[PDB]
Amino acid sequence: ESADLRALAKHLYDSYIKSFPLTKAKARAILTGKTDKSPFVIYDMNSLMMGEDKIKKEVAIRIFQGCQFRSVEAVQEITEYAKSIPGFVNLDLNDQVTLLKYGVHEIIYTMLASLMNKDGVLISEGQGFMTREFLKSLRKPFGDFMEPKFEFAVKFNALELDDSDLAIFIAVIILSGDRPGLLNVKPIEDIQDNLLQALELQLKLNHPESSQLFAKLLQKMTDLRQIVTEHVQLLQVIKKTETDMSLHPLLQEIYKD
Amino acid sequence: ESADLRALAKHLYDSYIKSFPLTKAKARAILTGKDKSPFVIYDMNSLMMGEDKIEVAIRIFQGCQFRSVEAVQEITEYAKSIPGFVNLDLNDQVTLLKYGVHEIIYTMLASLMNKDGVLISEGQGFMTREFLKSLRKPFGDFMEPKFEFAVKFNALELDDSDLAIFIAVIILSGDRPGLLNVKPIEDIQDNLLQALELQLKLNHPESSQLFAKLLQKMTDLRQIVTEHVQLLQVIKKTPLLQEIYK
Ligand SMILES: *[C@H](C/C=C/C(=O)/C=N/CC(=O)O)CCCCCCCCCCN=[N+]=[N-]
Repeated sequence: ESADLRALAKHLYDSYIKSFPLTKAKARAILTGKTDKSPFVIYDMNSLMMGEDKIKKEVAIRIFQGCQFRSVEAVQEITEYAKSIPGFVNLDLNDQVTLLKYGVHEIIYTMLASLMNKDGVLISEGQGFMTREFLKSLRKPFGDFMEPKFEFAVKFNALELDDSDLAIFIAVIILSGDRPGLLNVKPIEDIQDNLLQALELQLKLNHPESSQLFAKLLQKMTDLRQIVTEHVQLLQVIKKTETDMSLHPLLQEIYKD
Repeated sequence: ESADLRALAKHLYDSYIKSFPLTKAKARAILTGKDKSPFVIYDMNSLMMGEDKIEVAIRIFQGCQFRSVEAVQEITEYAKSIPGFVNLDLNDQVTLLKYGVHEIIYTMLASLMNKDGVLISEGQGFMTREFLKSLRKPFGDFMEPKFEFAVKFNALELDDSDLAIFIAVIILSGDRPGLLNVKPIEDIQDNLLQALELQLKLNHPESSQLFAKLLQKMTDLRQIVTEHVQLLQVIKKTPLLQEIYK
C-alpha cells in the first residue's frame, strides 16, 4: 500500500520537525526576505566584532571552534531523530552506534545546505549570516574547510527539496547496511528498503514534474561521502599544525574510524 | 511509452554484446561449471607456467594496465552506440570517457570475480585472490578492495541485460569536471535511468528497490576509483610504453 508508505512519510516529517529547531522552510524565509527575521551579516573582521553584540583565542580558531560546538549540537538532534525511525532502536546496540557514527556527518552536510546559498551561510539559529567570502578569507588551513560544503550546497539546493522530502532522505542515509563493522546487515536493509520505498513515493507525489528526482537525489550521496573524506584529511592537518587546539570528545569518537 | 524504454534496453544489450567479448553470463558459466577449466594461477610456479599456456608484482601490474587499455577501447565503442552520445560536443564526449572509464572497468571486472579470485585472459585463466593479496607492498592491498566491492556488487545478481543500461548511466554523468553542455547529457541520463528502472522491475520483479540499491553502489565505485588513483601515485614512487599506458 501506498497508504502505509504515506503514514511512514508523515511520521518521519513530524519527528524531523520535533528534532531540528531550524528547518529549511524557516531558513529560506530568513534568506529570501519574508522584516522580523532578518539576519546580521558577517563579511569582515569588524562585522564579526559587532556580531557578538547581538548574535550569540584567535579569529579563525574561534570560528572553527564555533562550528565544532555546532556540529555536536547537530549530532545530538540527529541522534534524537534516529531513535524515531521505525526499527532503529530495536537493532543491536553496537550497530545503532555504528550507523550513527558514519551517518552523522553526511546528514550534517545535507542539512547545512538548507542554511546556505551561493554567497553564505546562516548561523546562531538564523540570527546571523556569515558570507562565503569571509570564510574563504580565513588564515590557512581554515581558509577552505567550508568551500566544498558550499559547492555541494549549490548543487544540492538545485533539487528544490523541502523538509518533508529531507526527513525521509536523512532516514535512508542513517539506515545504510553498507557501513563498516555492521554485525546484522539484513535487519538494517529491510528498514532501508521501506524508507526508500517511502522516499520514492514522496518524491513522485510532491515533485510530479521532476523526472528521476529519486535517482538524482540518491546520486548526491556520492557527493556527501566525498565531502566527509576531505574534511577528515583537513582535520588531520589541524591537529598537527594547531596542537593547542582542542576537539570535542563526541566528535573525536566519531572520527576514530 | 515504455516501448521506447524497452527499445532502448534491447538496443543497448545488443550493443554491449557486440562490444564486450567476455560477457557476465559466460564468465559465470566458467567460474561455477560448464567446456575447459581455466589455467589456475595460485603460486609463483603456476604464474610462470601460465605465461606459456596463455619483478613479479610489477609484471602482474603492467598486465592489468595492458588489459585496462584494451577495455578503454571496448567501452569507447559501446559509448558510441548510446543514443545521443555522438551528437554531443566532441570535448564533452572525451570528458565523459576520460572520467567514466575507471568506474566501468571496476563494474565489469566484478562480473569476472568471485570471492576467491578473478578470471584473466578472456577467461582462459583464473588468478586466485590469495595470490594477489600475497604480493609485496603496495601491490598486495591493491586488488583487495575491488574484491570487496565485487562481492557486494554481485549480490545484486544483475545480468548483462541490466548492466548494459547501468554502464550507459555511468558514462552519462553531468557532474564530470569541465563539461561544456551538461543539459543534453542529463537529458540522455534521465532517459537511461527510466530504461534501467523498467528493466529491473520486469527482469527482477521480486527484488525490492533494486534500482535504488544499484544507484547506491555508485558511491562505492567513486570511492574505489579515488583510492586506486591514490595507489597509482604511490607506485609512481617505486619508454614508448610509458606513453601508451600513461
Ligand atoms: C560551521 C559548520 C561546521 C561544519 C563542520 O563540519 C565543522 N566541523 C568542525 C570539526 O569537525 O571540528 C559553519 C557556521 C559558522 C559557525 C559560527 C557560530 C558561532 C558560535 C560560537 C559558539 N562558541 N563556542 N564555543
